[PDB]
Amino acid sequence: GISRDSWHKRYKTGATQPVPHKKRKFELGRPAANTKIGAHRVRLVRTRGGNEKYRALRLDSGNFSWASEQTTRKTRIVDTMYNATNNELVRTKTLVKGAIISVDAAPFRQWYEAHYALPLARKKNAKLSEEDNAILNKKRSHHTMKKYTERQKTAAVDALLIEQFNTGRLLARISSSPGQVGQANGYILEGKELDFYLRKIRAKKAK
Amino acid sequence: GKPKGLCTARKLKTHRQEQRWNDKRYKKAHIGTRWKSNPFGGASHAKGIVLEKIGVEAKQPNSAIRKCVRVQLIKNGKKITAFVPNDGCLNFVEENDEVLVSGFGRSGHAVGDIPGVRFKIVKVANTSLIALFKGKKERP
Amino acid sequence: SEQTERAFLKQPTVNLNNKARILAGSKKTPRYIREVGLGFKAPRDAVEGTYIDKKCPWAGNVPIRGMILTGVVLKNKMTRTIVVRRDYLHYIKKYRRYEKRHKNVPAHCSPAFRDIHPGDLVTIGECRPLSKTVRFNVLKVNK
Amino acid sequence: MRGPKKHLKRLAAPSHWMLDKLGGVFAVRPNPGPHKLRESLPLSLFLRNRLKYALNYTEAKKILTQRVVRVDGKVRTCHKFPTGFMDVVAIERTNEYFRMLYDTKGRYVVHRIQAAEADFKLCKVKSVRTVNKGVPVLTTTDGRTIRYPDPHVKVNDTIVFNISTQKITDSVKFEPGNLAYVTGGRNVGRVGIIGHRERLPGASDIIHIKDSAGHSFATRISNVFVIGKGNKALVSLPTGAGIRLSIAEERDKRM
RNA sequence: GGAAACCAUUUUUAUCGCAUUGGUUUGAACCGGGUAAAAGUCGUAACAAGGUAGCUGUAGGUGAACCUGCAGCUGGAUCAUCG
RNA sequence: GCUGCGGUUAAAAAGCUCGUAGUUGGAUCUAGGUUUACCUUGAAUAAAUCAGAGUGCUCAAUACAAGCGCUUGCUUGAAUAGCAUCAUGGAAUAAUGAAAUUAAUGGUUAAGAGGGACAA
RNA sequence: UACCUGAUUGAUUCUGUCAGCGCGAUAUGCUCAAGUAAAAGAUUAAGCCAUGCAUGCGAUUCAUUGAAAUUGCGUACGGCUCAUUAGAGCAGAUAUCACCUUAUCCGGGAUGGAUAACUGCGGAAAUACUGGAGCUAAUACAUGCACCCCAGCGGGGUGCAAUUAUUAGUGUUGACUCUGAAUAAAGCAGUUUACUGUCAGCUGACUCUAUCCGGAAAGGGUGUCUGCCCUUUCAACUAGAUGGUAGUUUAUUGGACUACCAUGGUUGUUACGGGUAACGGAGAAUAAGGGUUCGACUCCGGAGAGGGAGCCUUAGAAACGGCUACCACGUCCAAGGAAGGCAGCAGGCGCGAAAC
Repeated sequence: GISRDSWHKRYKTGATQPVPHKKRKFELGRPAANTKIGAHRVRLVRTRGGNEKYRALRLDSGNFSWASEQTTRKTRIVDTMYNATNNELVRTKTLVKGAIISVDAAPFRQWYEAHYALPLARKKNAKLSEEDNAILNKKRSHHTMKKYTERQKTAAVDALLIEQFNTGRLLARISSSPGQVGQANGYILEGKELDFYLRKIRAKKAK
Repeated sequence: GKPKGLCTARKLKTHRQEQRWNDKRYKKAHIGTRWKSNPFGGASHAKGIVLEKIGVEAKQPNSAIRKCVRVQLIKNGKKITAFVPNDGCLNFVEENDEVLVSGFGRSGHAVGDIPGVRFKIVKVANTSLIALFKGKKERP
Repeated sequence: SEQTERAFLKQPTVNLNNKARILAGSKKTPRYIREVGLGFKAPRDAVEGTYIDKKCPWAGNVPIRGMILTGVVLKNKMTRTIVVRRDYLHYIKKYRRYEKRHKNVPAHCSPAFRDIHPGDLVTIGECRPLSKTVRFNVLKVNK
Repeated sequence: MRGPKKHLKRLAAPSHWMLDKLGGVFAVRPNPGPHKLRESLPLSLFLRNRLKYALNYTEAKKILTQRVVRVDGKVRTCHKFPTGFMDVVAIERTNEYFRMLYDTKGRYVVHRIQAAEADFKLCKVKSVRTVNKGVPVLTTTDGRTIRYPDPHVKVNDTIVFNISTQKITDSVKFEPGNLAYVTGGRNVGRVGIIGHRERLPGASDIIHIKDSAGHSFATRISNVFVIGKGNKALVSLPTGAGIRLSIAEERDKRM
């Protein structure tokens, strides 16, 4: 069927090459996963050596990573925003490695407050809900407050990240290959790369 | 004179290969049409059927009529003339007869005073012509 | 400048966003040099530089192993890749004389070796299949 | 072929086994394991040719089923087991003990030994690394991996391995001044004292070795096995003491 | 929750049709070349200054060999001829 | 026909010249009292065949056997040689590179090679 | 044994071939006292095949020692042939810090329900075809039996492997994004012996089966450098073509494929095209030296199983003594259907000079 053979091409000089043999099993290819956004769907595929791969067809949750804070929380992929390879992929909502998508902010906000006992650019006129208070205003002994005080020492957050957290939809880049590892684990954009891709996205939506 | 430099191997080899084609033996053995032109197709022996018998005026200064037979090879259907050795052996060859034929000896060239005849009969009707001449056997 | 394409490029094995560095305000982006070895001393443009190239010996993910050849650069028209010419002599026993032969070895030319022109000698190290025809990386410019 | 191979033709079999040309179409293929195909011997070949213990291979398999033979102290019933170099073979019923050794020619010879000899064997250090849980290990050229070895043990060094105790007794170093065996090359079966080491960075390095007779020859590391310290050999060598006789010398010895 | 038939679609794609193209072989009225063949017809072209010296290139003509014009060569029938 | 052919008349010198690729290229650097190319020696180099020791399978092709004591045994032979890569040494031969606070500061000669100038 | 001899002339010396002369391969004539080794349908028709065989053997035994059946294992080895094939394939050296693995080695890791034989009911002309019904077994099927976070009283997590992101540097290699130590998640389906016969004296010791991780070994996929037939009545060739970036696929790298982009890449040091009565090598014949020719064939590597293509199972196949479809050609039919692949051994027809 689908083959990755080097023959069937033209030689470096432009000559036709002979076909050395009939198509071999060890040089096969498989149809693209072409994963989309929707209810979790992953298939097992038996591969060479008895190993097995996870081909994602539809993914909604991403076990995303925040690099600076060194945290890893399960958020939900919301929408595709920009793709360098082709824009048909962003139009069709394909989750491919290096694709730029939008994720929720609630899980990372919850972790941030539960770990730093401080607000994350919370709303300037809305009282924290009961679940938020259950982790923000909680009261425990000073021996337990000491660790939180130590963790507060290094807790400033960048303006661009704060604005994304304000909108509630964070920009992220997929770092995994859903057609190979079945998961859409990506990382949250921050800093120079975030600004570059935000400028690209703004330029396109202006275009 | 020929080149003699220490870095002229390409020129020497290419010139030798080019000039090998001007050699009768090399060209004859590597032309490519040898099989199509040679009635036996590169073999040493062949089988065929008799059509007619002829007498060929031997070349000067010899005076005689050599008794050959026109045969059709079974492998390819080509028409050839084959010589019937020994005395009074054409009698043992009748029209529409199966014969084994071989080369005359000079590798596709006529032999002796027989003009244009380069094959010779080695068996007729599955019998050895020498045996037929020597009386060791009879016509089947 | 370094980012001129559709995507954003970075070294995979550098955390551009570390809490300590970002808080201290450091703009010294660490750069990964893999110290090619085999007595090859990393060029200063490789050790300090700003270009990104996933195929560079010092700023990419291409180890150097196998065999190390020397040649004369023939053409530089592709993007970051050249054509090196190796010339040798072939001996024919029958004629006891030699003949001139040559082969072209297309090799990836890192932007570190910015001083590359048709004529300069170059050293090239074997690397894994890097394109349809590229399997060698420029390592040293003997000039 | 479509997969791995199970057979090994007589001609394609390594020459050091000395298998008679008109002696069948196949040669007993050594199975994968401690040693390599071209650097080992089948127990079936041992019992059929070296010791004449089996007139035929059916007899060899009959002897081998009786669980009378021990290799490394572990009773084996695989006539295709790769009994290779520095391998101990103890037939308890006959109380016979042998250790595999390389004849000067390079062939394997029936090296009879006593119980004290059979009680131990040597192993070269093929590598040293760190398995999970942070327990360092070493791997020998015969595949034996030993946990928690002495940190000073490094690549190409010899270690005495105790069959009875499965422990490393002594560690001989690969350094200038140690009796070293020579396993491969055209100097298979040659014993000599290590000398200078030509160090090639990206290729197998070269060693120089001089025997007791003074003759000097070099080789690659992979063929160099240390068999002792100073001049003493940690095991008994066959008749010849690791000396290559030239053909005239061999004839002279014959008459 | 698992699932068979079936439906749609994507891909690998045998196979069949025209169409183009490459290579090999081959019939053919008739029109020509070469060769061979003991004793066919016409002449005499060449070998002697071969009876117009021969030959090369070129052009024309004639039953045929060949003849003629122009320029060359000696492989000529002159190694030479008197200032 | 590289070793190793022939070209006046036997087959064979292009009508003649210019010219790119190719081939080939003058002499000259420690005589005395950095790169290459090349040569030497080693490393890595499946057998079977070829070359090559021994052995009365009755000889030999072959084969790789066998040969002594005496019974519960000892010794055996089944050898030896046969582009590219790497390294060591050699520095003739053939290419190739260097310079246009002190020191001799740094350019070989000018071919019975070649080019150009001048004279009449 | 570094060799020549006859033939152009009335005669001579040359040039030059023809012929003779030695070996070897294939075929064949005549003839052949008995014995020993011993090639043998390669050449053309990788043409077609009647008939027989060539792959079958621990757990589960209420049949009569072990039948039948279910599992497990193997059938990817071995054997045959040389059609295709001219940066294919092979040889030597060499990478795989770009990869995948059963068998064998070393280390670490006494739970329920259904199904056959068996009983019986049956269908079809015909298969190594099978549906129901009643059981009934399992190594089949299923189920598994010191640091981090909150709070230093106490609660949880941490096996291996693994996705992503991050931290420091317990070991190497020439060099590692390699291996170890950690940190945050989450699914992931993989694994940490409900196995057979047991024996010795509550204590022990086996044989066996199953089973993941790490390293070997063996095997394979790919990459690099050098060499390998003829042809110019083939001189220019190439458009996924050469490269860049982002992806997809794969075991992995890669224009392997996709999107965008650039105009590149080979060539008289012979590119490109064409031919081969071309599988490559180890080698064979001849043979002063230098060589010329060949090599289907017992070993190594490659390819194929009438021609193509696509797949299941698996550690391993694009398998064909496995399946699926098309084409060519057959076989049995009760005309509704069912089948086949000897370039395995032995034989048969054809083809042939040519092979049991």
